[PDB]
Amino acid sequence: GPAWPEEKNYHQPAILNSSALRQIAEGTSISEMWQNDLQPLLIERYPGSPGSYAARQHIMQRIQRLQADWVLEIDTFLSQTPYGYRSFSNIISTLNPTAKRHLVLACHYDSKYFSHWNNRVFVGATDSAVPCAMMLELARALDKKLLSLKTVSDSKPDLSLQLIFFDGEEAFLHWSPQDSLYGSRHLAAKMASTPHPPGARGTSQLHGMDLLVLLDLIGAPNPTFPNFFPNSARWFERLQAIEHELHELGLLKDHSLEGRYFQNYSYGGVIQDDHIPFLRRGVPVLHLIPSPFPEVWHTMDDNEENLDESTIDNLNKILQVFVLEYLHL
Ligand SMILES: [Zn+2]
Ligand SMILES: [Zn+2]
Ligand SMILES: [Zn+2]
Ligand SMILES: [Zn+2]
Ligand SMILES: [Zn+2]
Repeated sequence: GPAWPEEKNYHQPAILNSSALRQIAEGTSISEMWQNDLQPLLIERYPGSPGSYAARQHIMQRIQRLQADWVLEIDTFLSQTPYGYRSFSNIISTLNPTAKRHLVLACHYDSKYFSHWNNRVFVGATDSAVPCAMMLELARALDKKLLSLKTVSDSKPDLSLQLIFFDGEEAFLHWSPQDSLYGSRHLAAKMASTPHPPGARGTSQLHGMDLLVLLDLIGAPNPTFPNFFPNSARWFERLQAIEHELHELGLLKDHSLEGRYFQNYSYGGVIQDDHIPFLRRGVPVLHLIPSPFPEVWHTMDDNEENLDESTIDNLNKILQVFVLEYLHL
């Protein structure tokens, strides 16, 4: 009904039991993600570079090989930058494009532009090659479950899944209102002015975004994710509960509840990131960015060598469980 944009306010998860939690933990592979999804992305890939094209092709190819009915769209646009007009390309991967509601996971796939120093190149391992690879691994690990979302004569889902890989999150020169968030600013405005579902008189694609889960700066040891917003606080609590359950079942590695990732801790300030253009239009956001930022932030040391594989593996399991429970799969 025309209250369908309010359904997100009443939506509850379908909780997984212990057996299912073990199955999900066993179904993801950090080493396969590392070799097949993460390492091809550990390249210079600022917007418009050859590496940006190679990264986009890799992301699309890894989604395209899956059995689930992903619809891939490239959102290419022109923007002014400190280096003049440039082209950018957001990547969107949607299951059930005409379903009214989607849970949305997102990160940025560009890497910040820097000069090279003594044969060193910035590859943004935490920022955000690892979030990209986590999203690809979730699509792979959950592929057989997500296949059941596919629209047939028997069933068409109200609620499905979408992935967004933003281009141009980073400033080209100096972080500023004109030099930042190129892809997310563009895509939020575009979705805000696109009727959804097709044929709708008065609702946009933005109204169908149940929840935007934004991964950024993930892969360093001991991350702490604050609970940022009152309208996603209850979903933050579900992340806490999932971390705690997986912990008690012995399904996490190198993990203590004293140093857990999702603490009883909120953050009143603003973190400027790709969620802001969505947040400012009323989309609920779960912002999975650590506070403080990793010490390697925007340095040449944000590389593969300094990633913490167990932390990523643990967060893969938590995120996959969260997504299945949200979608009732
Ligand atoms: Zn566009
Ligand atoms: Zn370069
Ligand atoms: Zn960054
Ligand atoms: Zn306990
Ligand atoms: Zn261990």
